[PDB]
Amino acid sequence: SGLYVVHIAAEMAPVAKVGGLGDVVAGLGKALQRKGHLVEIILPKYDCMQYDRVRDLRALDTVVESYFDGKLYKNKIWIGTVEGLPVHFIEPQHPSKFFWRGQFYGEQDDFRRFSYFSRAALELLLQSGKKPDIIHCHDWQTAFVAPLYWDLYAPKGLDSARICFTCHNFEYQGTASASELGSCGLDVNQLNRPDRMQDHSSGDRVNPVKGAIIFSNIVTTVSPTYAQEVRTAEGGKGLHSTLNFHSKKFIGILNGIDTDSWNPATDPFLKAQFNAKDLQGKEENKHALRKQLGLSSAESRRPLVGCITRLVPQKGVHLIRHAIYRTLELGGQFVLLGSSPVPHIQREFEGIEQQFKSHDHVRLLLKYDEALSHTIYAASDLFIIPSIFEPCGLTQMIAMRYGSIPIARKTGGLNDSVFDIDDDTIPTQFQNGFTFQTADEQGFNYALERAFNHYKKDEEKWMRLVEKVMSIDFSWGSSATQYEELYTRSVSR
Ligand SMILES: C[C@H]1O[C@H](O[C@H]2[C@H](O)[C@@H](O)[C@@H](O[C@H]3[C@H](O)[C@@H](O)[C@@H](O)O[C@@H]3CO)O[C@@H]2CO)[C@H](O)[C@@H](O)[C@@H]1N[C@H]1C=C(CO)[C@@H](O)[C@H](O)[C@H]1O
Ligand SMILES: Nc1ncnc2c1ncn2[C@@H]1O[C@H](COP(=O)(O)OP(=O)(O)O)[C@@H](O)[C@H]1O
Ligand SMILES: OC[C@H]1O[C@H](O[C@H]2[C@H](O)[C@@H](O)[C@@H](O)O[C@@H]2CO)[C@H](O)[C@@H](O)[C@@H]1O
Repeated sequence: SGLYVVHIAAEMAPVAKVGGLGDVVAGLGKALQRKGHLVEIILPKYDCMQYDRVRDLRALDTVVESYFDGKLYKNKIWIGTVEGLPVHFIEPQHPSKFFWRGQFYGEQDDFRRFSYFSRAALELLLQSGKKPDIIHCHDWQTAFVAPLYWDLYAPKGLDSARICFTCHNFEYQGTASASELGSCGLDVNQLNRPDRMQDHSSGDRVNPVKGAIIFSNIVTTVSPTYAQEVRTAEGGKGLHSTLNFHSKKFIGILNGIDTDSWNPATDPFLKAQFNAKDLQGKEENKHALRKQLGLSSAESRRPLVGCITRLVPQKGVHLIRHAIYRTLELGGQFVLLGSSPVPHIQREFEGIEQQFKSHDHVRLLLKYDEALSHTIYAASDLFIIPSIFEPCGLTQMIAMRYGSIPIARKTGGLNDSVFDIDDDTIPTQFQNGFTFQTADEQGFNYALERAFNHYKKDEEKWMRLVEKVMSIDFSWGSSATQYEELYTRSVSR
């Protein structure tokens, strides 16, 4: 009655996490495991992995030889249990030291790093005689699995599985010169054709995500609205034509969040616990965070605006910058937790931070910090996501789970999860926050103004909004069932 489902990905929360992809792999993984499926995950063994939620971590005695550049290479296989999921971590013994770089992403040879991993992952499956019903791969890094499976593993004895591919951001396609596709074992001449993996915008380049759209039996992305956006020329980023052709098997499914990990009632990272029925502990976290950061608590009813994000153009960094000053102008406080891989963006925020070193109302925390994010979601009254585009976004869901009311731009997943309380056309049950259309200060200001007005003018009306938003189901229940139905329908076919 239950499927055997393997997920191959570059991330899994909390052990190897950069953003939402890692969150999703774990969250969907666990939801599927509750539904009775044998779920297993295959990751790289990064040197920079987070050890502390890994149980029973051990190196197996079986070495697994894997192909790359015409030679076979040794891989140490590790197993462990990460939040009840079985995980296989691949440690390559290739002289280039692919997962020994101090970093998850951003090396000059990422293409080689993750195409190797993709090959070795399938090799691990073959060599253990595993016969999965579903192999689910994620983003460009493991897009290589789809053509690899069909070209080299279905005709070697591994022909049990259907392939599912999720793209969590179609911006990242993994494009490179065609020469580089041959490293993992794929036939360049066969696959560098317009009906296969040749890029949309060049002749001697290949496109991993395009290959995964073509070769997979199921293709998803992470919200219904984003799925529509990427079918248009302007949002598709070259791939719109391919997605329109293969539309029958392409569907957008709104991510959930892991509501066991993200739960104010049992969150171990918090000072005080709380829930929809008792917000006592929310005010206590607001006070604790102020005290930890050196923000003023002299006034009651000063709204704390939080923002937790990677600082990259996608997230509307000019609007985030503006929001700091506007929040302050409007008589609120602001806490930013974020860092940028882009130095000019890091430098711009570093300047703002110094400006507010020990200010009573503004603190900027320019770093990745898990513990702190928990207390920021808990403490904050308002949470901003003014994204230029957003495939899904999880932070707005986590914020609402912790009672913080979102202010979001109407785009991609935010359009499917955030609904303005002042728009009459929206049914009352969905209304949970504040939105704006245009990506400029004027648009953002009107949403922020209304949110500050609502917070200040009627405390008990506001408290109902918090209660209501905290009672919304953000779990994977609903969306895990949609993935399950795609899996079963493909297996039967
Ligand atoms: C958070 C984000 O993580 C992943 O994105 C990473 C890329 O996959 C990496 O390759 C790397 O991007 C570099 C490019 O490859 C390189 O060519 C150059 O353009 O520089 C880039 C930046 O160094 O780094 C990216 C992260 O910085 C993942 O693929 C992406 O999907 C993730 N974000 C989405 C995930 C979810 C979860 O479903 C959605 O909710 C969010 O809306 C997405 O934003
Ligand atoms: N600076 C940071 N410190 C701690 N957690 C962060 C930071 N930036 C982002 N996160 C976390 O990463 C995840 C972001 O996922 P998502 O909203 O899908 O955006 P993206 O995938 O583009 O980063 C959330 O769990 C969020 O709390
Ligand atoms: O090999 C070329 C071919 O690969 C994929 O074909 C799969 C197909 O998707 C599965 O349903 C099943 O029939 O196995 C096939 C492997 O040969 C792509 O789907 C197809 O478009 C591509 O050209």
